[PDB]
Amino acid sequence: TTMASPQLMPLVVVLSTICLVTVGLNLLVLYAVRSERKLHTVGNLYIVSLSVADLIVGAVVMPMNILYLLMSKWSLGRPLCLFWLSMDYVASTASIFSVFILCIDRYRSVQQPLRYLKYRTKTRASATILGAWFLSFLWVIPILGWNHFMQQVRREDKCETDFYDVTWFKVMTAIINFYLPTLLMLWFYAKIYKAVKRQLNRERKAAKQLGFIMAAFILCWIPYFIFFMVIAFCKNCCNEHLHMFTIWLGYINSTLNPLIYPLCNENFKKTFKR
Ligand SMILES: COc1ccc(CCN2CCC(Nc3nc4ccccc4n3Cc3ccc(F)cc3)CC2)cc1
Repeated sequence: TTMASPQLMPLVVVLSTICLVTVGLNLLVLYAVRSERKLHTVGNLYIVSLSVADLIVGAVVMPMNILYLLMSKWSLGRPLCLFWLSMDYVASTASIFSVFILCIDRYRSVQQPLRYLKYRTKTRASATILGAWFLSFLWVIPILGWNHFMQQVRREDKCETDFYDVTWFKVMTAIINFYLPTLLMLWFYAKIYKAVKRQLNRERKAAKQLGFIMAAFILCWIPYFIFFMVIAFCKNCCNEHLHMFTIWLGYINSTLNPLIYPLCNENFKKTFKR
C-alpha cells in the first residue's frame, strides 16, 4: 500500500513532533502579540509576518511532506499537490522576504534615527508586509502555468513542480530568490553592526535578535541552496539523503525562529512566562 519499511518510522515519529512544535510555537507567538498592547510596535509587525509564514510552512507543508515521505507517492490529487507546492514555495520565499523587509527597516533606522521617522507609521509597515506577501504569492504563476507559458507533470510516481527539468529557470530563480536577498541582507546587517558596535543597550539586543534570525536563515537554508545549485549541473548526482536532510534543516530553521524570539527580547519572555 505504498508503505515505508519499518526502519523509516523512527524518524517520522519525530518529524511529527517537529511539525506539532512549529505550530505550537508560532501560534503561541501570534497569540502573544494579539494578547498584549506592549507588542504592537513597528518591528513586531514584521515579526508577526514571519511567524505567519512559519505557521504556514509548519502547518501546510510539514504534514503533507511527512505523509509524502512515509508514502513514497503522490497519486493523492493533482490540485492538492499543486496547492502543496504553491503553499511551500510561497511560504518559504515569504519568510525570506519578510526577513528582508525587517532588515531594510532596521538598516534605515540605524542609518540615522533622525531622517527615517516619518516613514515608520504602522500603516506603511503593513503595506510593505502586504507587498512582500504579494511578491511571494507571485510564485503561483509559474507552478500553475508552466504548461501554458513554455510549450511543454505526466509522472505519477511522484508529483513535482513543472520546471524541475528546466535547469536554466531553476538556477536563475535560485540565484535571485536566495542570493540577492541574502547578499543585500548581509550588507545591511554589516552596516548596522558596525554602527551598533561603534556608538556605545537595547541596541545590543535588537541587533543580536536580527543577527540570530539572519544567522538562522543563512546557516540553515544555505545547505539546501548550495546543493540545489550544484545539482543543477551534476546529473549523475542524486544523493536523496542529503537533500532530504537539508530541506528539513530549513524546516528546523522555521521551527527555531519562534525559539529565537524569547532569548532575544525581554517582553517576549515576560509574556511567554505565563
Ligand atoms: C519527500 O520528498 C520531497 C521532495 C521535495 C519536496 C519539496 C520541498 N521543498 C522545500 C522548500 C523548497 N523551497 C524553494 N526551492 C527554491 C528554488 C529556487 C527559488 C526558491 C526556492 N524555494 C523557496 C525558498 C525561497 C527562499 C528561501 F530562503 C528558501 C526557500 C522547495 C522544496 C518535499 C519532499
